[PDB]
Amino acid sequence: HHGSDLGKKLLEAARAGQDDEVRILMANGADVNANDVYGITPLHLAAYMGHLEIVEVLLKYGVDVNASDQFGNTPLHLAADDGHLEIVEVLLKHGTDVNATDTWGSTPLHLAAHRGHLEIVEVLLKYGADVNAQDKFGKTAFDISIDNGNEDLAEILQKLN
Amino acid sequence: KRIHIGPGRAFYTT
Repeated sequence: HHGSDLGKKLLEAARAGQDDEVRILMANGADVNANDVYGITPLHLAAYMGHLEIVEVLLKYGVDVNASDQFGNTPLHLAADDGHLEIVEVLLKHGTDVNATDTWGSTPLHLAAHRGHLEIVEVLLKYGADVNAQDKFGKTAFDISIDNGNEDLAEILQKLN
Repeated sequence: KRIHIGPGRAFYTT
């Protein structure tokens, strides 16, 4: 997934949010699962940065939506982290593992709870997010919401205990 | 500045 000139260009185009360039690179055979030395792929970058159209293009080309970088981050983690609701929605509709864990034990639900992303929490729950999953520090999404004083978010996760 | 809540975030902004 390295050594290809087009793969490096695809990573750069995703990182820079250059929609047309991503499209043309994929139309001309670029590796949809290209990655850098950290295991970071174009989908990871587009998901973290909020490039929805680029996410959709990569999905159309059969990208591995469950790819993890060397830190255990999946695209769903990163979109939940930075608050990109529409990206969260399209990834889940394409079958991403809703309960994947990074190297700190966080699922995407934990990250959305840290951030207070209410609508993202609701979509993750709709797709089967595990409210009982504990991170490496024993905390559930509910525990996080209580620690951060997010009364709105605790209102939802309370009902599911 | 941004507060990171997961690992490796520095490598997403180079």
